Amino acid sequence: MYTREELMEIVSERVKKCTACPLHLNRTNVVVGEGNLDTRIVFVGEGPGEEEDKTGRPFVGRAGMLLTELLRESGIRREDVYICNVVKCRPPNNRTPTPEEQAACGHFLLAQIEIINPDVIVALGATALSFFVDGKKVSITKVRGNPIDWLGGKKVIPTFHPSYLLRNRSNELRRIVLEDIEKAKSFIKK
Ligand code: SF4
Repeated sequence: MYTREELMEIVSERVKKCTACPLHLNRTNVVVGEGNLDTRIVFVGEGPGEEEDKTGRPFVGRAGMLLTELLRESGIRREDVYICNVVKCRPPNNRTPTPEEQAACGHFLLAQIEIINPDVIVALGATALSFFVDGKKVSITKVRGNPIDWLGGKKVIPTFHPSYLLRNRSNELRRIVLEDIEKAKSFIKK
């Protein structure tokens, strides 16, 4: 009938045609998401930066290369998981997407999670976290590392966005994010 791959391609073609928010006027390429459609763990960030926009691929700039290393140090190959964002189009000057933009784009993310049907989601940063708590503004610093019970018994573990760890190179902060990723892994089923 229809495979996960075909469903994801339908999402991708709809994203490419999307003009539901002002971000479509700014982006060079939409950035849908990448990796393993049978992952039990999905990583979700905010939205594309410059290198993402140029390539159509998520987490390929500086924050993304850091993410690759966090995953490696957590025993995870990027190819084996799925990585995406709340918004699909790069905002002008890489500004934070507005709540209205996040709301317009969010149905695509919900569709990607429905297709993959993971056990656990790692929400990287405040925008991603907001998505999984009905759009509420909530401090990542205050709630990071605490699992959230989301739809269908899926667990969401919020942590810092890798951008933050670009600016603050402390070992303690890195160890905290690695502990959050390991807590995420512990919710993947047998
Ligand atoms: S950011 Fe999302 S809702 Fe906005 S135009 Fe791009 S694909 Fe559409």
